This record gives sequence, C-alpha cells and structure tokens, in this order.
Amino acid sequence: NPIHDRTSDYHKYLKVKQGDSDLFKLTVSDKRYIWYNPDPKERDSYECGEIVSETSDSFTFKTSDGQDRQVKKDDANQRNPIKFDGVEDMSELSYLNEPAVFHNLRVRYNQDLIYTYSGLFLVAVNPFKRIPIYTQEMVDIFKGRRRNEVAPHIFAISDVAYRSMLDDRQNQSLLITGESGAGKTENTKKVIQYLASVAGGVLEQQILQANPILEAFGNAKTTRNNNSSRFGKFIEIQFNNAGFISGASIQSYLLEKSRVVFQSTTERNYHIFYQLLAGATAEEKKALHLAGPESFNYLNQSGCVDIKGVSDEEEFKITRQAMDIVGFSQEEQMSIFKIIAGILHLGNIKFEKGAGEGAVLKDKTALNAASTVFGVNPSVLEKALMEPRILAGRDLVAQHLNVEKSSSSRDALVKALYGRLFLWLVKKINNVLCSERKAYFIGVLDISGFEIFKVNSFEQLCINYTNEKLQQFFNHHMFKVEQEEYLKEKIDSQATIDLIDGRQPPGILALLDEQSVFPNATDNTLITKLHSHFSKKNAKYEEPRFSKTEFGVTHYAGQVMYEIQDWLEKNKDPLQQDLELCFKDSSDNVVTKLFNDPNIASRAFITVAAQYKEQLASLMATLETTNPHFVRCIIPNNKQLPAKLEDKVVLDQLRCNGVLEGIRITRKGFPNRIIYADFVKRYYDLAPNVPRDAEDSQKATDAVLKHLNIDPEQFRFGITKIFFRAGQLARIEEARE
Ligand SMILES: Nc1ncnc2c1ncn2[C@@H]1O[C@H](COP(=O)(O)OP(=O)(O)NP(=O)(O)O)[C@@H](O)[C@H]1O
Ligand SMILES: [Mg+2]
Repeated sequence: NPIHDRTSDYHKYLKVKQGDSDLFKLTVSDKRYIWYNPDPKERDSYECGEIVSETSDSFTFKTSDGQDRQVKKDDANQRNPIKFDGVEDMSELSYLNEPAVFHNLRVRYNQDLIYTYSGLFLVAVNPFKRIPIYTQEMVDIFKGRRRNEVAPHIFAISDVAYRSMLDDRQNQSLLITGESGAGKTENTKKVIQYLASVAGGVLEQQILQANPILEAFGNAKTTRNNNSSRFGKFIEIQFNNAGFISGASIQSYLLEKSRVVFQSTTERNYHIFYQLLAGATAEEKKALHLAGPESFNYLNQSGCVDIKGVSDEEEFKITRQAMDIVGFSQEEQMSIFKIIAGILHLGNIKFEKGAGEGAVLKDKTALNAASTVFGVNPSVLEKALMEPRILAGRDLVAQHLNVEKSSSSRDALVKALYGRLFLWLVKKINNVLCSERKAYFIGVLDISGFEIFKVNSFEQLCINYTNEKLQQFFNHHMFKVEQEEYLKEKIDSQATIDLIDGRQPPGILALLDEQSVFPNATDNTLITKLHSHFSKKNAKYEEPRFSKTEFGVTHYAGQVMYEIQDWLEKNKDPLQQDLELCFKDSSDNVVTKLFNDPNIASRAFITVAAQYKEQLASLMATLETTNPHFVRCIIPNNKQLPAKLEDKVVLDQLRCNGVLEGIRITRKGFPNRIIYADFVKRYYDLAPNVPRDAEDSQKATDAVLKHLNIDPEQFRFGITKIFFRAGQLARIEEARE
C-alpha cells in the first residue's frame, strides 16, 4: 500500500520523507526566530533573524550579518517552529504571517511538493518540470480517499468533488484560476483525466479528444507560455444517477481574435495555422494554395514560426485524429482548413490607393485564393471590402474605402471568421457529447485570475470583472463554511462590481453601451463621460493626473489602470453588412453556417459588454447551484524555470488571489483546530499523567492545557477538536517534556 509503503513513488513524490521518529524530542531547540525584511523597501524579501532578547513590547534579534535590530512584538513576523515546516495545510501553521506562509510553501516546493492546501484552497505551484504523479497508479491511489487521508494533489480535490456529488446528490464546481503559465490548463486536464477514470471508452474518448481540438484553434505560443489558452472555459462533466459519466458540455469565453491578424514579437498565431501548413499533404497544399508561414503576413511578422520541442506536423495528425474521433466528417474537416486557409490569404491581400484616395486591388491573386477556398465571389468580396454600401439616412450608398479603412475591414472579416468558426466547433462538439437529460455534473472552470498588465484594455476589464464576482463568491462561500464548522462544534466587492456593471446610476459598461449607439462618438467622448460620472465621485474610480486616455479602478487585487482606446469598436464589434452578404451565399457548407445561423452570426442588438455581463451572470448562477472547490495555480517566476521560486513573484499572487486574505481573516479567530486524540498523542509527555493513548482525549487535552497553564482565552473546547488561536499551539509546541 503506497500510502503505507514508504518506498513507493507516492511517498517519494507526494510526501515529506519520513524518518524513524515520531518523537517530539528530535525537534527540540532553544532558538526563536522572526522573519524580517533585510531591506525595508524590498518587503517580500525576508530573512530569518534569531530573537536574541525581548522587551515587554518588542524583540531584539540578530540579522544574518550579525546586525541586531528591534521590532515591536506587534509588528513581528514570528517564525513557526521547524516541526511545522512542510505541513500539508497552511491552516496548521500557528503563526500565520505572510513570510511564514511563503516559507511553508517554499519548504514544500524545495522537495518538489507543488500542492499545498490553505484551508479551502488547494494551492498549486508550477514546477516547470516533470513530476510523475499523474500516472494511472497515481490515479488508483486517490480513489475514495478523504482529504485528510492523502497528500495534497489535484486528484485529491477531484476525488472529494466526486464523492460529494454521489453523497450529497449535489452538483459540484472546480474553479481553477491564476496567471498565464501558472498551470490552470494542465490541472484542468488532470481533473478530467481523473474523473474519466473513476467514473468511466467511446464517450470518454471523445470527451478527452475534444480538448486538443480546442487547443489547436484556441491556444498559441505567447511570451508567458508555449501553449497559452487565449480563451476561457467552463467544462461541464455530466453523470447519470449511478455516478457514471453521461456526457459533457463546453462553454468558451473571450477568445483573443485579434491574435489572428497580429502577434507581438517572439509570439505565434494559434497553433492550427502551423499545424496545417506543416502537416498538410503535399497534395492538400496545392488545392489550398499554401506555402510556408514565411509566405503569410499573419504568420511572418513575429519572428517566431516554431516552438521548441514541438512538431506542428505531428500535432496536426493529432488534431485531425481528434476531429476524427469526435465525428467531424472529412467534408467538415476540409472546410475547416479551407477556412484556416482562406483566412491566411485574406491576410495576404495588399491594398493600394493613390489612384484616388479610396483603395484598389492591383493583384487579385490572394483575393482569388481566399474566395476560392471560401466558396464566395471574388468580385463581391472585392467590392464588399473596398466599397461597402452604407446606410446614410434614406439612401444606401457604396462607400469607397481607403487603404487603412479597407485594411481594417478585411481584418474584421478575418476575426469574425475565426470567432465564428471557433464557436461552431464548440457547438459541434457539444452536440456530440452533451446531455439534455443529465442527472448531476461537475463543472471545471479554467480561466485567468486578475490581469494587471502594462497595458490594460477592454478585455482586462472583462476578466477582472469576472474575477471580482468569483472573489465575492469565494468570500461568501468561506463565510458559510466557516460558520458551519464553528457551528458543528459547540464554539466589499459590491462597490467595485457596481462601478462596473451598475444600471442606475450607470456604471462603466452602461456608459460604454450608451456611447455605442452614436456612430460618431469617440474614445474622447467616452473617457470624458466616464470621468464626468466618476472622478472624485466614485470612491473606486481614479481619474489620472495627466493621461487623457486612461482611468483607474480599485479592484480586489488593487488598482488597475485602463486605457480606452478602441473601446467603442470593441463594444460593437462591427462587420460591414455587405461582407455578411458576401459570405452568407458561400457555397461552402461550413461557411454558410457561420453566417446563416443566428446563434453563430449574432449576439442576441446587444453589445459585446452586455453579452459579457449576461454570460457572467449565467455562469455565476450555475456556480451558485454547486458545491465549489477552489484551486489557486501559482507561477513560481517569470522565466519558465524549475527550482526558481521568487518570493516577490509568488507573494504578489498570494496577495491577489485571495490566499493571504483568507488567512489574515482566519488568523483573527481560531485557526488551529485539532482532534483531541491527535493533540494528546503528540503532547501527552508535556503533562504529568497523560498516556499517549487515552480514552478520554478531551479530558487529557485539558490536563496538558492546565498542566501547561495555558490561557483559556487562547483555546476553545469543541465537541471534537480543540480550537487554538494564532501562536498558541506554537508556544505549546515550544514546551518542555
Ligand atoms: N504540474 C505540472 N507539471 C509539469 N508541468 C506543468 C505543470 N503545470 C504546468 N506545467 C508547465 O507549465 C506550462 C504552463 O502550464 P499551463 O497549465 O498551460 O498554464 P495556464 O495557467 O493554463 N496558462 P494560460 O492559458 O496562458 O493562462 C505547461 O505547458 C507546462 O510546461
Ligand atoms: Mg491555459
């Protein structure tokens, strides 16, 4: 039994290695320590200083260097006793200060223990290297085990969700959030894998197979991750009342369409582009008019056309086969690629103007190329691009567009194609796997946590808006659960949210929506409306001292400065009607769907923001009906390196993600809640007349306490556990046998 076999890899890779002793004694020491910032500017960098003396009010300690300093006991960051180094739950620490928390995390990461609980959360730090704890044998071990019976692992929380589901006859949710490259996706895939195994394969296969299809089209190499998810997702894993997988459904959000037409240096476009160009038969290429990526504008601009340790051709085979599995007819497959192909060509169109001011097409090659694969009409396309008829009152007149404008329209078309296509694939897949008549589900949410970049635009507001809601959800959740526990033993975000989504008074989005109806409004009208309503008027809002295009929002994670550029266009997400027209006629069977199906070609008249808001509310509604599970995925550094855990990088995430807050709150009450028997077995020796093994654990606990003369205000007799305030258990742990 691996859990019992100290030689098992389970032990090796999931546990702190255990020696031959239980004995409290080993850990004996006289030294006390504190965590101090050896540089008060750089406050996340801490060093451990031994307390060489104390006053009634402060402590005096020596630094690394031998530099004595002093601190107020109240400002002190007491170091937990070494026995606590490596605990599986931060809820077990007595001193619950930030440096303390990072240290426990760090001690673990140094032994390659990437999973740690913090109360309700499962903290997962990216290892940036392989750790073989996701095997089938690894799976087998988590089966039916309680949180407390096994080591922290993603499989563990997935097991608990599954049992709870079966046992409470209640739907479940796993919310996996954090920074780009933190490993949300990786964990997400593990949760599914696990469920597929405990509860499962034909459907299973298709279910599994759906992923790769989505990652090809929705994932790309960015500077933060080689396989970044450019869309958020909610996976609903469906079960029948017997606890077997009955189906699945996928909800996608915020796909980054812009990446299609543009990519930052060293980044790539979505994977599919390269896989196609790489894995397409020499005879498929021809039919498709394809060359190397270098031959395409949409792919030859970033400098990067390949990912190390990645074969696009091998990957393409893998994508194609996945589609094969799920059920895309070859016919389908073709058009998909044809679309990918068409899109490529569209990007290759060079607009020229000088004949006038309005643009023209000297070379119809790329144009012809695109139209062909799309099955649309080149002359209609051509016109639709440079000479759209536009409603100007009563009259409908063809406008002759310049290059820029012409070029931007072409781009808009590309992005609609891509977005709609993505949508369609999602639909197609749900069709296959999805259940009308399902009994229970476990939904997995894999999306970014708060985003605070150099530049923050409309998308960051959206994501950060979702994030305030999820944080408020946690908070409420924590509240109820903390109350129950306390109860079982006889012992805001609204303002931000409103600023964003308020109706009356209007919040940011309502203002944006308002501005949206006016063909001639501008970024400047928009930002001015915003400041007019909120500058010095809304406590969560900040009008910048000098920038005229930005504004600040005080979020849960702190202030975020947004820039308004293009918001009006993003909100409306315009496409010339003639292009729709053009494409609505397409002779391609997949193409006609993207444009003829309202569920695909349209919103609801509603804006992008209104749609975002609505989908977030549905999401929350669903979540509200589940028993939730929280996973905080943490990136260790910004360099994609193993064995390199940077306190500043780390601390900042724990600050933003709700981990440290959860603890600060929890710290104020009775953080340590131990089982009577558990307490006694380790401390019996501290009092006179206590056998490790006592039938009356509670009485026994009182003896030690009393023997020790602990301050009764510091502890709390629960019906089954002893509750201890912060520091208490440490002191205790610090007592003589
Ligand atoms: N447990 C893990 N073991 C090994 N590698 C991992 C693990 N978690 C993540 N990784 C590695 O880190 C990379 C990024 O993980 P990933 O799950 O894709 O991050 P993410 O949070 O989904 N990023 P993003 O989609 O861009 O927001 C992976 O491709 C692996 O290189
Ligand atoms: Mg991801």
